[PDB]
Amino acid sequence: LGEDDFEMFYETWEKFDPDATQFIAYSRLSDFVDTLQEPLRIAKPNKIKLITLDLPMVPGDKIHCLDILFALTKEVLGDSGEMDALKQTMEEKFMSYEPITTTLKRKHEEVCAIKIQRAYRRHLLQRSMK
Amino acid sequence: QLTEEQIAEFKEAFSLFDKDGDGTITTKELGTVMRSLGQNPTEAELQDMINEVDADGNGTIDFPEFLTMMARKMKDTDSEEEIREAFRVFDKDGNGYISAAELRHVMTNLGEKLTDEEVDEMIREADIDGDGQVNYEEFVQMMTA
Ligand SMILES: [Cl-]
Ligand SMILES: [Cl-]
Ligand SMILES: [Cl-]
Ligand SMILES: [Cl-]
Repeated sequence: LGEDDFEMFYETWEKFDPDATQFIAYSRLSDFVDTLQEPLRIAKPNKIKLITLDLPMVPGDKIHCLDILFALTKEVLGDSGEMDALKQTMEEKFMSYEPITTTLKRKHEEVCAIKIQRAYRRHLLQRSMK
Repeated sequence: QLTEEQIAEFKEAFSLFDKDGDGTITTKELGTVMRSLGQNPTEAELQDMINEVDADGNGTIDFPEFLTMMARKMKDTDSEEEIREAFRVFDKDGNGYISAAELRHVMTNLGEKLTDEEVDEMIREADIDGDGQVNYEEFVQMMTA
């Protein structure tokens, strides 16, 4: 992993964030990380992988470019001193971010939402027969 | 009765935690697989599941056994307490209230999204005082009656 992969990362990133907002919709993330080249790439199917990555999400369900990079990077390297060193290094080189949930909590939120939705639909069906 | 999307998710989750590529996960790994799927069963619930169908005591589960276990657990519809607990994830204060606007967002942003027609009727039925607030413990009691 070297400049080639990171250079590739932001070239790919620009296609997904043309206005250079530094954020991408969570709904586009699976496509984004699938599109990268190896090793940073996480090939499809990757939805549960991305959940397990526990990425911070900000209002409007967006995820910052660096959180993704670091996660993809740590995925290949591991929790090492170099990884820690590289991250801090990269953040400085890269340099409002406020997390309201994470991809991991969000999957549980989806499950809870579905319980509610199904109960409401059942309620509507029961009402219409009585 | 499991949906195709669910099977793909289960396959990805299971394979993701099958450390050895052995086709089997460990019973201890089961809770983590389930959390990767958004399910948060308690240790007691997890033990009940782990205990059933790991008769041999080997400590592993293969994907057929997981599907069967998964299919059983999810098919039975949710109790009122479960539904109440589902609301609580969205209640920032744990006070039994969620704003109607927040409820509307969750309902249409996640999951088996409510249609415009459905969410509007939900809010009519839930915000009984027209004060922008939903006491969901009352609303779940109404909705499950
Ligand atoms: Cl945008
Ligand atoms: Cl996927
Ligand atoms: Cl073997
Ligand atoms: Cl009930």
